[PDB]
Amino acid sequence: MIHLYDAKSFAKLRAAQYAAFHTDAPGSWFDHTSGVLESVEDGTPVLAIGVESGDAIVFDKNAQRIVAYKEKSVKAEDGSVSVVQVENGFMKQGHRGWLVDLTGELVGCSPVVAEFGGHRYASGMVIVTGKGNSGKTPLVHALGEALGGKDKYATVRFGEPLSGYNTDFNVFVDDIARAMLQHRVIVIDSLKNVIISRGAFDLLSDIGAMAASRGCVVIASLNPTSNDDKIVELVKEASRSNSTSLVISTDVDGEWQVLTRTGEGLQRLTHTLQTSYGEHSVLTIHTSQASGKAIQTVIKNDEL
Amino acid sequence: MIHLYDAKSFAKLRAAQYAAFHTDAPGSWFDHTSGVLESVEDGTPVLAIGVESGDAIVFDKNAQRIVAYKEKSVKAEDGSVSVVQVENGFMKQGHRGWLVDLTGELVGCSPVVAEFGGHRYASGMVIVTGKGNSGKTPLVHALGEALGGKDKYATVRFGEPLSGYNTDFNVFVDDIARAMLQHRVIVIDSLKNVIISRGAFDLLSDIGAMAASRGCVVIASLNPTSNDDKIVELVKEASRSNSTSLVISTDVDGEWQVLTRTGEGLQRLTHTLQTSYGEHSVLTIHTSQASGKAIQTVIKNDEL
Amino acid sequence: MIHLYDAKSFAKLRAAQYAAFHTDAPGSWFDHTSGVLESVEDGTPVLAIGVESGDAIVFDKNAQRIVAYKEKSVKAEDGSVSVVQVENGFMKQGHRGWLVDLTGELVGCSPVVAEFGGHRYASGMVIVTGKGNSGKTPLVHALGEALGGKDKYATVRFGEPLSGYNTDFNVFVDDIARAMLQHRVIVIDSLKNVIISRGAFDLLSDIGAMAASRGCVVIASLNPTSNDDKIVELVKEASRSNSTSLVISTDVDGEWQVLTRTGEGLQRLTHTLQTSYGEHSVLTIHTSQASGKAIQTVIKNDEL
Amino acid sequence: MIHLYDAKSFAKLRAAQYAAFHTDAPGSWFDHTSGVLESVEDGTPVLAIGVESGDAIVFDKNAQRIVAYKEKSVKAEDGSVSVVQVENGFMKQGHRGWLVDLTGELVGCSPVVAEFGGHRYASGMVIVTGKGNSGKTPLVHALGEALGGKDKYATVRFGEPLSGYNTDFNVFVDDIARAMLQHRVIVIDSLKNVIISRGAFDLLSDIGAMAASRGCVVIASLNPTSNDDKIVELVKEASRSNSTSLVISTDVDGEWQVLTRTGEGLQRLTHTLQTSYGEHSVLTIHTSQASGKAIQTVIKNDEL
Amino acid sequence: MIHLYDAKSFAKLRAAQYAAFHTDAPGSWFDHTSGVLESVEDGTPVLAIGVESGDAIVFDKNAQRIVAYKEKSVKAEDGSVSVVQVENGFMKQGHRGWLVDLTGELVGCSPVVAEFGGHRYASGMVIVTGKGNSGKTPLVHALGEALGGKDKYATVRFGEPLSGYNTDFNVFVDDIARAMLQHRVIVIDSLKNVIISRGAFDLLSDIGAMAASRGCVVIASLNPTSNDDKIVELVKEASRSNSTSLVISTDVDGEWQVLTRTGEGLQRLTHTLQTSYGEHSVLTIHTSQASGKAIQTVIKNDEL
Amino acid sequence: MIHLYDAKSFAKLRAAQYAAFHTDAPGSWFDHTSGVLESVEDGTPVLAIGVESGDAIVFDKNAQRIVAYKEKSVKAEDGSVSVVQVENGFMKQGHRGWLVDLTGELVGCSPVVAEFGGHRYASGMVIVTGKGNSGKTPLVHALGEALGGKDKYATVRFGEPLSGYNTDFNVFVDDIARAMLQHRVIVIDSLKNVIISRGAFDLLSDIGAMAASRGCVVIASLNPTSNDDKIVELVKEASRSNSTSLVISTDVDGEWQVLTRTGEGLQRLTHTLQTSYGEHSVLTIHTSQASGKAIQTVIKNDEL
Ligand SMILES: Nc1ncnc2c1ncn2[C@@H]1O[C@H](COP(=O)(O)CP(=O)(O)OP(=O)(O)O)[C@@H](O)[C@H]1O
Ligand SMILES: Nc1ncnc2c1ncn2[C@@H]1O[C@H](COP(=O)(O)CP(=O)(O)OP(=O)(O)O)[C@@H](O)[C@H]1O
Ligand SMILES: Nc1ncnc2c1ncn2[C@@H]1O[C@H](COP(=O)(O)CP(=O)(O)OP(=O)(O)O)[C@@H](O)[C@H]1O
Ligand SMILES: Nc1ncnc2c1ncn2[C@@H]1O[C@H](COP(=O)(O)CP(=O)(O)OP(=O)(O)O)[C@@H](O)[C@H]1O
Ligand SMILES: Nc1ncnc2c1ncn2[C@@H]1O[C@H](COP(=O)(O)CP(=O)(O)OP(=O)(O)O)[C@@H](O)[C@H]1O
Ligand SMILES: Nc1ncnc2c1ncn2[C@@H]1O[C@H](COP(=O)(O)CP(=O)(O)OP(=O)(O)O)[C@@H](O)[C@H]1O
Ligand SMILES: [Mn+2]
Ligand SMILES: [Mn+2]
Ligand SMILES: [Mn+2]
Ligand SMILES: [Mn+2]
Ligand SMILES: [Mn+2]
Ligand SMILES: [Mn+2]
Repeated sequence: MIHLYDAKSFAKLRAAQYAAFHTDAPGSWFDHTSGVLESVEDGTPVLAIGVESGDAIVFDKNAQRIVAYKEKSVKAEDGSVSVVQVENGFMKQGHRGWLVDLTGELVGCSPVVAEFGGHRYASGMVIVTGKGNSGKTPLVHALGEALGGKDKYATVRFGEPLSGYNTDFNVFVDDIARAMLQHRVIVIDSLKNVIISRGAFDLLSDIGAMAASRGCVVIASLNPTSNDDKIVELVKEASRSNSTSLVISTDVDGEWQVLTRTGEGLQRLTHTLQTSYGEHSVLTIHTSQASGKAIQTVIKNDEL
Repeated sequence: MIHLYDAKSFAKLRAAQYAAFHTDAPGSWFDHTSGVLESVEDGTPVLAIGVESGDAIVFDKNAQRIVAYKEKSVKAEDGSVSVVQVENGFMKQGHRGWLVDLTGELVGCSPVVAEFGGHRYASGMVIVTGKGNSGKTPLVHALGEALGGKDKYATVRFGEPLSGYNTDFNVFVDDIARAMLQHRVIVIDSLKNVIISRGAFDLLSDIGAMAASRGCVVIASLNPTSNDDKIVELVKEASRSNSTSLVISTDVDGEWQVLTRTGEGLQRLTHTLQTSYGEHSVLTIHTSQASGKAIQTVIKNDEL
Repeated sequence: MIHLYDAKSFAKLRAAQYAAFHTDAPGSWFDHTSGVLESVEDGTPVLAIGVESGDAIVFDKNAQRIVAYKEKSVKAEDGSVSVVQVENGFMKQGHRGWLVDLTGELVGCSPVVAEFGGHRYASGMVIVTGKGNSGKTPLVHALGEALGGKDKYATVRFGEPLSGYNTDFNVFVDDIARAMLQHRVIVIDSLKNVIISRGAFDLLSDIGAMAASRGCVVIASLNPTSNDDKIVELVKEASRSNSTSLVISTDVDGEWQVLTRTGEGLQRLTHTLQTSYGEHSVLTIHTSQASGKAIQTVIKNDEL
Repeated sequence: MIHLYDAKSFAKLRAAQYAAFHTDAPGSWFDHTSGVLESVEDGTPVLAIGVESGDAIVFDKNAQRIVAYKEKSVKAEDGSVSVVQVENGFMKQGHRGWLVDLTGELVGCSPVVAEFGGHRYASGMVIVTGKGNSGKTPLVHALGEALGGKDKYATVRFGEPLSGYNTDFNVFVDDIARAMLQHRVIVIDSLKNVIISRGAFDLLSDIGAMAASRGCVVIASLNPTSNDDKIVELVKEASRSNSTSLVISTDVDGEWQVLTRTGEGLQRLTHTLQTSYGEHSVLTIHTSQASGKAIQTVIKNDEL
Repeated sequence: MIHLYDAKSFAKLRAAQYAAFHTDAPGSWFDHTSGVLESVEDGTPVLAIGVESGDAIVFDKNAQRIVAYKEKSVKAEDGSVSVVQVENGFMKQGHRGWLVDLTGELVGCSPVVAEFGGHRYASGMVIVTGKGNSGKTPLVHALGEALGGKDKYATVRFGEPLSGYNTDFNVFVDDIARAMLQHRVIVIDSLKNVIISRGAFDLLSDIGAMAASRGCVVIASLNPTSNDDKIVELVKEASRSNSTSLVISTDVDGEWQVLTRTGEGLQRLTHTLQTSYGEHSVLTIHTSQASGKAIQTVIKNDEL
Repeated sequence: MIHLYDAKSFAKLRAAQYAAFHTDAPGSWFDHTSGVLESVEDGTPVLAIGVESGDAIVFDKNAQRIVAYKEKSVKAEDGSVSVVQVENGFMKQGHRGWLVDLTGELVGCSPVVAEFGGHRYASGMVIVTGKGNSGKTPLVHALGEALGGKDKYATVRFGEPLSGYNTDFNVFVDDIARAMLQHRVIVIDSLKNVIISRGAFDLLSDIGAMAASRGCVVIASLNPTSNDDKIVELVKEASRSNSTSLVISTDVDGEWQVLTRTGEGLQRLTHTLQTSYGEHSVLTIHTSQASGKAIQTVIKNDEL
């Protein structure tokens, strides 16, 4: 909805967003939204996501698709009205994204999803990319495990010429919706095939906001390597504008840079990561600040 | 509609447009149009804005969507006829924009929306953009608070990978329409995702006139940073031709340049702004002229 | 229709075309076509113009839209047949342009529309463009007042982020049609937003011929400023091929060059204009020649 | 249809094509096809041409459109079958071009349309183009008059911002079809607006074959001047591949080069033309050989 | 269908493909397939070729179009099922190409179509192209006569601005289909207008296999001369990948190079041709080896 | 489906993937999946593959198309639901790929398909490409025979102007589906014509995963040779991202480099092959390693 502010309320909003990242208990936001989702009326539409054609499919709190749901409106605070209607498995009325309010007046946050090795990590979308020899697949799994902490992480596999990999986009959005509805830490191996159809465009522009709203983190690998400025710029734009955080390789093998948006209008943070391989390519991230706009685009050049 | 002029009536118009900006009491035009809107028959269509597909949705004076409205024509002064009809939630007949006359013979103005720190600010669309380290989000909010003055400003959020952010274009135009119907100072955080569908194109070409006609100001952030001459030029065109005013960052951190179109055929004005950060990234614009066409394009180069 | 010629009849045509610009009394053609339009049967379709979609709308002699008109054919001189039919507000059968014969055998002219400061001006489409500090909006209004002479000029406003400006293309063509049906001197402020849909393309290729046939002049502002060779070349093509005349700014502030097509196969004329500003940006054109094809393209370079 | 040959019959075919240009009486072919067209059953479809949409319209021998014609087939020599069917004014079955046989076994000719100033001119399509100061419009009319000889020439006007000019493509194809059905010498002023829709593409690829089959000549002006390699190459291709002859200006004002395809597999001929202006821009071509492929493309460079 | 191989059966295949070109009696494959076609049930579909839209038309063994044919399946050797159905003149079910097995287990051949002047020529598609003064039209006809030998060659004419030339793509595919069903040596004059619609694309990718399967040769002229890397590369690809053989002009007038693919996985052969002109441009090819991949692309450079 | 992991279960997966290539008995996975397919209920859909349009066709365990199959769902482990439905020959509900579970929790593998000359080869999609004189057709057939070992390899022929070659994309996918359903070693000759329609794009992004899941190897020839960065880059992307393995030619004639993806997140291996020709172009691969990301793109440069 729209929000109204004066100096006082805006100052309070910024203090709260700052806290959502810096001081809140890691993963508390996810716990809170999990509570909101489970308290919802059974059969109630909670999430809509775009399939390949640009049409949207809808899920309930248990990640089951809702095929038919007769028109039902809800008047918001600002006086606006939200309407949801599902027919023959497709959203007839409504919008893409969360169909129920998880945030409230608290918008524009990057809820801390976890703390690891002395650093806090934001929820939302994290894109892992870069050129060079440092492997991305091993990195997303190590990050997924590290941020999962006590919890297991969920893995969504898509578009790789390996066994058991789904290559159908519509099955992919189904997997993603189920993952965000049920887990705090999600790994997506290969955004490459989405990088273009309407659904693909919708996903890139929607996923970060969906995850951040839920308080879950989606770690997605994206390879730039494709000297075709048409696609390469799309990679830089996705990394620049649709990612809540960015994890990119450097000149030194095994070393990565983490760039994190800490909230609406807040400063981006950066820290480095050292890693090493053990048996069968299992990667481990070793354990034992503010970056400017210019520095940010400097890292973006790396992918050219 | 169309207007006829001879030397005398043209001179009066220019004198009137000149006063609408330079001498009228700040915000007086918004108050005047609020009165025109509230005098409209209940349920009467007053605003039509395009959704993603290119179709248009219609609202009444209370920002409520009209789903059905049987054909109804009106003959204007120049003998032209306006016809409005709404079926199944979409305009079957009519045009995008204000569906009632808010201006009359007084057209081509940039009504003063507010006065702050010794400067008059124009209603209409203001694009906040540029390259460098100066933050746009903190700036749009400080501007919103400064121009709101005694009134709260309205914030429309869209397309950011942060908690509670809407990413559905159709919800966005709904928020925008409601905001212009009810508030004088509006902040849109991130036009980035509009910059392309029919609705997006309609928005860019319509918002400035809609706001200027209402007497409200829409302060929208736009980031150029995207070395892709296809989009970067679309940003320069939007900053050049779709904005009533432009606020762009300079070589000096915290410093901004304001460029204002003061009316139809009138000169553009320019002034600088110094700013500083307080706690939690809350920005403050410090308190205590004519610019040629060439100087204008010089500022436009900054975005490359 | 098609016309047949031998050397004698061809020479006669050229002599008449030459006269239609050089010696006919200024504005006489407009008066003549006004008489033809008024002698038409009531309810008779006289003008069809394309809307955004590419479909066309129809008007009668009083600039009122015709919504229903059953099939009706008319056999011309060359034996050809013209058929007009209107159904549900749109032309079902017919063509875009004048639906009645305003010219007869006298085609290929640039009928003198007015005389001012010692120079004859041609009816048709006049594009006011160029780069630099000289302002186009003040110029088009000054030209409109000067060529109006004893008569008021009509102003069509479109696509500018100023108050009361329509931004809907279909309302725009309705405004243009009404203008050409009722006035000799017409100003269009901002052809920018048309420069692309089927209707926009239709307007650019049709308006020049429609105005010239009527004997009215349409003075339209068009800004090249947009370093995107895709659009900048479209601007040069409109100025070169869809304009009866061109008014472009020069190296000296306040000075403009007028380039006029005097008739089919005839030479282009050129003269200069000096201007100055008075109060409230009201511009005045001071009072007190054959140019070749190469000199013409040279001027076209100015827009790059 | 398809034709079968052995050395003897091929040699005879080439001798006959050579004669169709070099020794046949100028204009005899047109006279012969005129005879074939007039002997056709009344109401019989003789010509189909594509309108803007790509659909085709059909005419009878008197240039009147056939709106309904029930399926009717004809078995050719090679055993193939030709079918023509018209419904609601559009060809349901058939092909674009002549619907009746005018040539016979004699195909691949450039029938001499006229002789003037000691040179024979081919029927088919002649494109007049080039850069520089030599005027094209005056040239097509002078050529039209010269080749008309004792007969008047027909003029098709399209796409110019001058009075009485049709700018509707469908009216244009109607004018052209009528012209080819009724006259040996045809002038088309401005192919510019066709240079893109389906009908436009169909016209460029069909007109030369239609005219050559009829034995009439279509003199079309085409301006290259448009530094946009997308369109400029289209101009060179139209001049290179869709023109039976080419008339292009040179370095010397008033002088032109004529390049003529003399038949299938035969050599291209070239000759120069000197011209001068009299009153009101009426051009006169003064009165009192084989060119190679390489030389041909050298002339094509002129348009860049 | 699909074929299975082990070292032995693969060796036999290669020996068989090798003989199909090197030792079989010239034209014996065409005779063999004529026999297969004539043994087909009357009215049975034998060939489907794509028209402009992408749809396909079907012919029987006598080159007559089939308009209606109720579904009829056939199980092949590999267990695959072929189904054919024709409704309202268009294939409702089936595939493009030969609808009956003409080859069997003997696939991947370039059957010798004829022997002339001491050289064996392959059936399939032969593209005659190149730059320079050597004429293609005279060459395709001389080749047609030379390879026809005791038989007349068939000539399919398309897209030239000459008398009696068809310019309708659908008539063209009809002529081609008939020609391949009835003659061994076919000449297509001007593939230029195909070089793009679905039908055009289908033709380029299908004709070579269709001819090679039949045992007939299609000799098609193609002109590169069109400095537009978009089309020029389409010509090099067609010459490289869609042609069974290539005949290209050299630096010396009258001299040509012949490049022949001799079979699947077999080496390409090359030989030169000297030619001279007789009367009326009738060309004569004078009478009285292996080439690597790199040499091949070297010849391909000639077209730039 | 989606899978959850902790450090322990992740390590187990990597160990299994590693083994699936390095130590499992060659071809054992294919045998295992053959057993899964045969234990399926008769009439059960097991594979869906996209046709040209983008629609998909379905096959049962015996490679026979299923035309009608009423809705039928299956709930998986992650709680997800799979639904298959076939109507009028096309999938109404389902996804492309394997419609039954061949892998289970064991995903992300490159199952060893065979061992030859001391090297293990991975199942999945293998692209044979490169520039230079080394021939691809002889190589793919030699690789097919070598990896077939005791078994015959299957050959799918497509898009070559040689006898008996199918050129219809829909027949091609039918051939591929049948091949993967029935054989461990498959050769596709000429992926060239797919390199673009929806089905072609579907095949490129799906075949690798389909083959790997089955444990069969698809060896496909692909020629880069086509200096058109639009296609040449598509060739590099297919080799880089849609290939399980890559076989590319080098600077030395007859020598090839094999680059193998050994499993998800595992290292790529590389070895060289020497070859020689025998009679009739029958190629023989002579008998008697970790490569980095950078070394990989280096090899990719070879195709420019
Ligand atoms: N033990 C080890 N030592 C060094 N590198 C290793 C390794 N085990 C795995 N790797 C690296 O892991 C990397 C990633 O594997 P891949 O499946 O190629 C995903 P990626 O390369 O990160 O992204 P991509 O598939 O989009 O190119 C490879 O570069 C591989 O070399
Ligand atoms: N205390 C502080 N001192 C200096 N800069 C601060 C600051 N607090 C916030 N900022 C700046 O606020 C800026 C804007 O926040 P962001 O959310 O990135 C919007 P933006 O960068 O202006 O536009 P964008 O999101 O389209 O790129 C950041 O660049 C950050 O550096
Ligand atoms: N008193 C004055 N002295 C000098 N210039 C004046 C002036 N009053 C107005 N102008 C000029 O009037 C010009 C035109 O006004 P604008 O609204 O910018 C239309 P334009 O610039 O002609 O075309 P545009 O809006 O497409 O760029 C401005 O450039 C302004 O400098
Ligand atoms: N008396 C004369 N002396 C020299 N040139 C003359 C002339 N009379 C007419 N012309 C030339 O006639 C030419 C053609 O007139 P136009 O209407 O511009 C057709 P064009 O220029 O040939 O093609 P175009 O309209 O596509 O550019 C102009 O260049 C004009 O200068
Ligand atoms: N007696 C002769 N001596 C030399 N050349 C001759 C000739 N008779 C004909 N020619 C050549 O025959 C050639 C071919 O005729 P055209 O109809 O132009 C087909 P092309 O030029 O080979 O291909 P194209 O039409 O696609 O450009 C011409 O270039 C002409 O020079
Ligand atoms: N005995 C032999 N000695 C050397 N090379 C041979 C040979 N027999 C066949 N070849 C080579 O086999 C190669 C491949 O045959 P082609 O049909 O051209 C398929 P390709 O070249 O691999 O891919 P392509 O058709 O996409 O270009 C040819 O380049 C030919 O030189
Ligand atoms: Mn990876
Ligand atoms: Mn921002
Ligand atoms: Mn202006
Ligand atoms: Mn002209
Ligand atoms: Mn030719
Ligand atoms: Mn090959």
